[PDB]
Amino acid sequence: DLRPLVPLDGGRFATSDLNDLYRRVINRNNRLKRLLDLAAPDIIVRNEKRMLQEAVDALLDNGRRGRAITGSNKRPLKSLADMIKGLGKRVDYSGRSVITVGPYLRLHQCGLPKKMALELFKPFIYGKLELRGLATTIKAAKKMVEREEAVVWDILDEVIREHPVLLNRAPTLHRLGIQAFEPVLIEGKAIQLHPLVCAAYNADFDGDQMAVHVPLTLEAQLEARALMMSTNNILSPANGEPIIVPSQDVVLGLYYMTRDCVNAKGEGMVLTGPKEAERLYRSGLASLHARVKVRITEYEKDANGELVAKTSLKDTTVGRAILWMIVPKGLPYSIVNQALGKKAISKMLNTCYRILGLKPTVIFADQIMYTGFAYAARSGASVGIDDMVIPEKKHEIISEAEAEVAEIQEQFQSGLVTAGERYNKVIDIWAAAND
Amino acid sequence: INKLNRISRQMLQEMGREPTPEELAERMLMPEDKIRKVLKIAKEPISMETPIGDDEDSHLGDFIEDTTLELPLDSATTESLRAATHDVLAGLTAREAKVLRMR
Amino acid sequence: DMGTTDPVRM
Amino acid sequence: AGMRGLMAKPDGSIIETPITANFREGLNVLQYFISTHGARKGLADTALKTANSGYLTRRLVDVAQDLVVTEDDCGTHEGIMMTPVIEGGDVKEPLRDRVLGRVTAEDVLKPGTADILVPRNTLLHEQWCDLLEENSVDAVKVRSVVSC
Amino acid sequence: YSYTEKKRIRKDFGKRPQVLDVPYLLSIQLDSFQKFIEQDPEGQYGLEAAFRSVFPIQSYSGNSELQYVSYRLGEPVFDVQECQIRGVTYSAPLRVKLRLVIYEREAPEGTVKDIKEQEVYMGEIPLMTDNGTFVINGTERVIVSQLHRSPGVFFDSDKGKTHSSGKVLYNARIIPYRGSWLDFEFDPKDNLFVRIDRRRKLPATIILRALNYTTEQILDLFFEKVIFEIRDNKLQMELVPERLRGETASFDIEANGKVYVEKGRRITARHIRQLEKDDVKLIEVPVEYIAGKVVAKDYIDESTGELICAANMELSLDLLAKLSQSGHKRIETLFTNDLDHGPYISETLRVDPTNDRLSALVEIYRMMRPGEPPTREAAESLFENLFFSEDRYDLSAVGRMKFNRSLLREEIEGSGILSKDDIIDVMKKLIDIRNGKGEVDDIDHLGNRRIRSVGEMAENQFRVGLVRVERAVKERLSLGDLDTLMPQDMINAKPISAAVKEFFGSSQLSQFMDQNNPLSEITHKRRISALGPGGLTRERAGFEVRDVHPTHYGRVCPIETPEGPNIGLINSLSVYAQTNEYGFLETPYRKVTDGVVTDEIHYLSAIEEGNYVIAQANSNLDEEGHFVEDLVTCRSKGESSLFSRDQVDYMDVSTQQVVSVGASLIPFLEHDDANRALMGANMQRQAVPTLRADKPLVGTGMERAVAVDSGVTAVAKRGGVVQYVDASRIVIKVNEDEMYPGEAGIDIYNLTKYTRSNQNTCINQMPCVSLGEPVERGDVLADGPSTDLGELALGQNMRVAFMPWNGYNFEDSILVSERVVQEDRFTTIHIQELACVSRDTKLGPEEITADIPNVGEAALSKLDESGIVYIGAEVTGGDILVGKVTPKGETQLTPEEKLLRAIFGEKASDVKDSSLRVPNGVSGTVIDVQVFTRDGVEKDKRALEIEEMQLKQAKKDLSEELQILEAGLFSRIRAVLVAGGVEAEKLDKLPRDRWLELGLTDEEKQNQLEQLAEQYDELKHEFEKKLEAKRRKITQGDDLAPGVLKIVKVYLAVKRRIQPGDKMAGRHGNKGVISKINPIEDMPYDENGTPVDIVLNPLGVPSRMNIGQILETHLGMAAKGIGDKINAMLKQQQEVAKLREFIQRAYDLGADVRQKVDLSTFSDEEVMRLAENLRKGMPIATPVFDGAKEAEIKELLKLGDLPTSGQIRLYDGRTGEQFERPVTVGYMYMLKLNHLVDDKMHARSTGSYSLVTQQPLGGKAQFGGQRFGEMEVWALEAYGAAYTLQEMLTVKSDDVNGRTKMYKNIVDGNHQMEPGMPESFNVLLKEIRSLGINIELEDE
Ligand SMILES: [Mg+2]
Ligand SMILES: [Zn+2]
Repeated sequence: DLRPLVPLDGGRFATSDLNDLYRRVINRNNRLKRLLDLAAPDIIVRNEKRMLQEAVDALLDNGRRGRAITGSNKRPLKSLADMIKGLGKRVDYSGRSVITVGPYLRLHQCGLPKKMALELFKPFIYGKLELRGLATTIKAAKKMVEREEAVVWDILDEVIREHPVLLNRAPTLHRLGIQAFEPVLIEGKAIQLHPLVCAAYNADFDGDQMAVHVPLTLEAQLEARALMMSTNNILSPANGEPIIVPSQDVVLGLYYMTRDCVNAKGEGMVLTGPKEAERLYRSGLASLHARVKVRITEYEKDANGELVAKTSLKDTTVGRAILWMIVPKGLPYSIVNQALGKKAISKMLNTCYRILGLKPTVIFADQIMYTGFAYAARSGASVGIDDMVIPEKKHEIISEAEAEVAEIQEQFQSGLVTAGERYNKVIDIWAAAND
Repeated sequence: INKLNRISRQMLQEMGREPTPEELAERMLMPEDKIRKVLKIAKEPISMETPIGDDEDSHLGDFIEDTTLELPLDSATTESLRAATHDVLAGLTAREAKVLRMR
Repeated sequence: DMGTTDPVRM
Repeated sequence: AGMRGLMAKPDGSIIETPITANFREGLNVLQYFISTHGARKGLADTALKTANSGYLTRRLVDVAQDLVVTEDDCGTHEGIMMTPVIEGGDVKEPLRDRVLGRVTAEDVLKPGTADILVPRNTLLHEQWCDLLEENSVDAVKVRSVVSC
Repeated sequence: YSYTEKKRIRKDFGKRPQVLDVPYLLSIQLDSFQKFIEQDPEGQYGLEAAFRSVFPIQSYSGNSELQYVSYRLGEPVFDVQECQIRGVTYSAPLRVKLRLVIYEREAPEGTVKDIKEQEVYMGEIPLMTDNGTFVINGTERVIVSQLHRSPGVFFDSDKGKTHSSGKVLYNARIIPYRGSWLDFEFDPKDNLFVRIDRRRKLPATIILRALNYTTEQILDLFFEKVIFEIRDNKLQMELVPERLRGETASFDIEANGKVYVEKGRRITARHIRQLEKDDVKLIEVPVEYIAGKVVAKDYIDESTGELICAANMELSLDLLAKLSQSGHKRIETLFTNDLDHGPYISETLRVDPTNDRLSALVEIYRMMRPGEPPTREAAESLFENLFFSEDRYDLSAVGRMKFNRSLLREEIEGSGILSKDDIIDVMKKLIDIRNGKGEVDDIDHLGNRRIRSVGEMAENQFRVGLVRVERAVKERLSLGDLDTLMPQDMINAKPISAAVKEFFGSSQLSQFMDQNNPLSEITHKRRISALGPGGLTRERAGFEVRDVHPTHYGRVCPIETPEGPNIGLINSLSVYAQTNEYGFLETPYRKVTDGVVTDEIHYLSAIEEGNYVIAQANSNLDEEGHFVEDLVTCRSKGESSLFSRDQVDYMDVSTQQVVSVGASLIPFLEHDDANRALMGANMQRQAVPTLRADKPLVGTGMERAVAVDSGVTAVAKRGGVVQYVDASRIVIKVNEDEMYPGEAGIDIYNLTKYTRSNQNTCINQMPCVSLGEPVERGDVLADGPSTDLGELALGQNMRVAFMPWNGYNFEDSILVSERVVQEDRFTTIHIQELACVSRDTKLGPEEITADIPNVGEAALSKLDESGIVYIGAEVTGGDILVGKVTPKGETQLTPEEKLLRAIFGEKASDVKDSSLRVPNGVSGTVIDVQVFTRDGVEKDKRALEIEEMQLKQAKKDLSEELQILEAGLFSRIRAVLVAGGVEAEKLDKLPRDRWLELGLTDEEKQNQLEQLAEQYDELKHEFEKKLEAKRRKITQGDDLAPGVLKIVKVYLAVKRRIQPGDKMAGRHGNKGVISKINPIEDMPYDENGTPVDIVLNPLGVPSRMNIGQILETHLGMAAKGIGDKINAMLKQQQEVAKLREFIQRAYDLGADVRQKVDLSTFSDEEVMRLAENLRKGMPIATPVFDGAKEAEIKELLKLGDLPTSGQIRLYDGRTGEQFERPVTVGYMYMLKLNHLVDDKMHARSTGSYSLVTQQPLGGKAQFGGQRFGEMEVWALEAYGAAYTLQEMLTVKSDDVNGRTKMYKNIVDGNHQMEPGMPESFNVLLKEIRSLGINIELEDE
């Protein structure tokens, strides 16, 4: 059965080529027995032993002899060596999708549309439907679950509860190609995701396809919760610094939210805390960056595990005193004070993780993503064609570096310099004018 | 087979178009329904590695599926039916259970 | 692998 | 905004007359035809690095997968010698980002020294590494894999 | 242009006029297949030139010669629509006409006795539908062109990789057109070689040895001579004064008693000039000055009768004393200089182990065949056959012209075989390119590269079929007797119809047509492959044939190419480039004598550019043709320079001829990067048509020819007046002067309604005129799929507004509000096909009965009594379509189930139904049902009803076709005979049948009346004959594959909306997955109240430089501003004068353009059409590389009343806020691609299985599973996981009992697993124990 003769559709057949090879060797053996019993002359039985030798050594390894090729097609046939000399072992409980963004869920719950979630958890649903008391057997369960009554979505939402799945992208490169999640059922046809984690897959959103598997047993579920869920890999295995740096839009929002203009509306007054700073921004009275003295209260744990307090009057903007309402008690005020680009926002997460632990870093990450999106929305930073100002010095500088090259050309035409030195003068002149 | 090859090659060129599988009978006196069988016999089988470039290099030999396994919701069905009739036959007397279990 | 035998002729 | 540099020609050394226009104004026909060759060269170059990295990870995995971290103490003393790297000029990677995380082997001591500063067999996290950076120790001794 | 572009005049920017209009874009395919089959009484492109190269065949003096006279094609027995419905090849018979004559005894040209002829059938040739698409098996196909190296000679430098010291070697190469190659090369030992094709290498002069050239004439032909004369006084020598140039001075020079050069000083041009001054002729040398020189002539002895010194000897003073002891005083020797004349043939003759012709022929015969014993006759036959006969070596006329070009002869017509003045010229040019004069060529210069499209490939396959027939007929002709045979027994029909049909059907170089757009057909019909039989394959390239080489300018487009695995290989043609006589690409130009400038175009090949200077199209001429700038940017040989205002001989035609077809339609291309312009030119070719395509607002202007030529619009053939429009047909009545003398009637167009295309898209047509409106030749009469009013239109324009909104457009996502999916702007229609077969099983055939076991009445409501679904039944996903039951025996039931079946009841006799059903997800509407059947089974009621309806439709169409045409015929007869002979009301009192009896006195229109009468008579005959043929074509059976009974088909017709995952993208380079579909209130309005529909991402512009889309957004906004101003002006009916003045001021617009049109020649009922059609925004246009500026966008912004900077203030819609920092709104165009989320979502829970190894694999219309390779096993072993890895490749995939043993545990309620053993390891033991090795599993 390893070398079958399975019938195709409608009379024609299909076979592996070992049938023709074994038929050749059996034929030539039988013929040599017939010729050796009748006592023929010697040249005939010598040719017989030689061509039987060729047949056996073409059956054991075809490719180091005359390459015995089949009739009716000029492709060379294969034998046992090329069934060991040789990508994938295909898997049940699979699926694939297109991905979208969905920035309203936390960093450990990807979505799942309903239909893949019903075509993947069908044995769990069959078992719990026949165990609850809404059915007689699995035949009645199969009759119930496919015409889609309205009392199977609750059983699906009770077996989804904390059962992990395993997202995965196709050209897997490094160790964070296989993370693990906990699904939230949702309408639609595309797998949702998170806008932070897509800095680690090297995955754009222009139509790249991910894959969902399912772990089945009990040791597998507990292992995929303890060792590889998506909130115990926030330290890249190459270096120290975390791989959850914000990527595209939220860094622009948190760059616009901590700056300092020279004169904005309502600049000069003195507030009484971060809550009244937020309430003076939302009342449409003072704008979002104007230098204004506020007070703060840091919290320090430089003692033997004890949180000591402090208070002062510091000199900041309204934007940083709005951003201060998110940082937990551990960090000092030397973090939210600067211009807050990208290196600073990697360093803020790094020092929070190296001081407090894991769960303040998780909650700090999700809160910083939500504030980044809300103020990138209410800023409205866009580009028009009247923002790329070409200088007022293009014509004169191009005129100077066009006159000097023509001077060097007429110096070469009179035979005072040579070709290589002229060619190394012109490159020098142009590559200075560029800078 | 060789006779139906030779008179097909001799018939194809003078009447013009193609041998229909019933007018090819009447040059002989065959019973008009054996020619389909003797034409279905006369074809050599397909080698199972003529490749098909389906976004990669693959073969005809792995797309050809299986016909003899039974689906697992038949084994689950019979595994339920075993305990079901064992339960419904545990309520009778000894004589009826013995006559049914050996009948 | 570095760093007259055909049965029709004979 | 400015001029877009100097684009190559297929032998490698560059054309003497560069493109003097930018994208907000109009690239005309000759400067566009010089730019398209460099664009096609770059985009065909970034389609072989993938297969080359795949081959390198293939060989470097098949030579080095048999290790498993299997005891809690080997019991030797020697190791390698750490120092801030110098590429003939100002420094490129200082001692703090090189010694961070690996277990010291012998005692670490000052010039006049008076005593031992850090103990013999301790792991170096940020408190001990700040203690190494403040008192300005030159070279630390440390245990490595190839000496195990 | 009478009423097409008098409707919706496209406003045109751009400042340079053009002389040459765009040619017919599909000229290549049509002219090549027009020359493949045509009657021309000579050779040159025909099938004539294929039959005159095998025929005549004469036997081996058997006195029976076969010859050929003529041939003739036939009529196709099916037209294209019925042939595509059925499935057969659109065919044509090819009936050649041979002739057999027999010669007689003892007479070469004796009078023959046997003259005969009989037409022999052979094969087919598939003809060509008139858009350029073959049809082979029900699917439209296109054959792509090819481009490979030219036959003829060229050399090659090949520096670098050999020996790493600068020791280069120039190898010539003679590549012929059919046969075997030929080589010449060098080596670091500097000795010439000779090499027949790729077998093994041999020393050089063996060909001249075996080809009857001895040593005397070869050393005569290569080198020169100089005279040594020992005239009985001490070694005199007559000397040529240039020979000293390169001669280091080695003796003292004096003659005629005049000293010239002292010894030790190299002789300079002064003393060479003195030698040419006084003509000094006789110089004395030292006696051993022939110490390295060799004499030329054979030298015999004086009286003794021996040999002293022949040619090619090491001439020394001992042999010189043997020489001049007899009286040899005139000696001729060779000339030698190491930098002028290298004698490499001398040393390779010194290492030559052959000396004569027979030994060289045995050497060649032993070389090119291994292990063989030689014979003189066989070696002579082989060497005189392989290089000179006209059946195994055919260097064609193209190679002849190139061979005469690259060796500086003059004549261009010659022989097809190479004689003995070509091998010596190749060796002469090789020696000269080694010594310095004349240098090397290269490849991909496009003067060494050609194009052969269809005709040459079909001719070559027809030739191979011809020689396979002719070998057999020559071998059978030998035993042929006098006359009992006719020439239709010996020549069969199978190999030709195997060869040409397999070549059109399944080769590498004939692929399916991407037919889902007007654009993608016309860019797939003209491509340039470089793969396939005869060129480099997919991995032999290297980065010197993939790259742009700058004679690619204007003949092959640079900025468009498929990307990924084979880049730089499948580039496409320019817009104006043509094909020359031989097959080299060639572009147009304009002749400038400086004249003023001349206006005659002049075509120009690949190499004739390389000696001229050529000016630039982007350089202004001023006022009837003078140049104005005193230095104009030009090019001479690939280099751009600055020349004078004279001496430039050629100027470029117009500024479009660098780009492709599908890449000259991206507007504002002059700003984008080449990378994203490449992505745009690859992403316009995948745009699925929508329900009602509109127009592009900022187009290009090269759109009209692209919509007209790739024929999907029924273009009018004779202009006139429309009679009767309908949803299906169109009747157009011709005028008087464009009419034939008879047969006038009316023209008639039938239109293709709903049909599937090749990619499951939906193609229909609609008429675009009204009753009583004139047309002209070249107008449109039918819009296509994605066509509107003659122009090409793919997507729908809608209001983008760049602002990053709440994170829902994070990386590249878009955000479409619900106004789009409510107003149905992107709704598309698909047409699926579902078949089901009815085979012949062993235990009994299968029926189509509509009574199935194991179902009730819930599914069988939508079935009729015969068993196939209705027309109209809107079926969901999972209902019955065609009931099909199969018989089955050998039941073999069980225990306790048979105990159960001994109580209630039982069924039998018709088991598992393989009746097809609609695959899951579809929600169709079954529009058509077709039933084929095999001849010899009495069909049921549904087939008979289908046949009756088709018969009624055919009779109806032919009756109305002869009912409306004779109406115009009778109106023509009456309107003719009333002129000159009018009767008052005698027209309408006697009937039409007794109307044609009233004749006339002798006039031309009397003969016209008689001609029209006989035309009506012959139409009356042909109607009945055509209906007889039509019913015979309908009522018969069909042919089928062996083992079927009847196929029943259905055509579903889905309608698809736009859901989170349909990939949308603009034109020039910004893809996006659509992300969330918002309600209408939440979108950010502006101050007037209009919402805005799509919110892109403004972080994608300064990273990948495509600055063009911001500027396109501004200009589109200005066009819609002018549109809504004219809409507010027309909403109250005021006048026509305000519209006249306002539209004239809209069309004038400042700077000097070429678009002065309004205000005089237009009527009053034309402005009310043009202002009816411009309320949705005035179109703008832009030539590509000469586009708009900034001031013109500012002007057309100010002609409305909008803010001029471009950016408006834009409120929010959730909180009533104002956005600070105002943002950019506008109007860009958007396609809708086909990578749909209902074509990629997939799942699998438990399905089918394979056979040889039991992996999962779905083949019952269920998905498989995503394969688990080895990079994911490393990325899962890198963790601590091993339970999940053991589970994912031992239980879920490849175990035979373990997976059922686990499925029962899951369905009962105890999660666990058992390991087992995998099937790949359990099959590797048998496939390794079937060798002689042993392998076991020993210990406990
Ligand atoms: Mg991508
Ligand atoms: Zn150790």
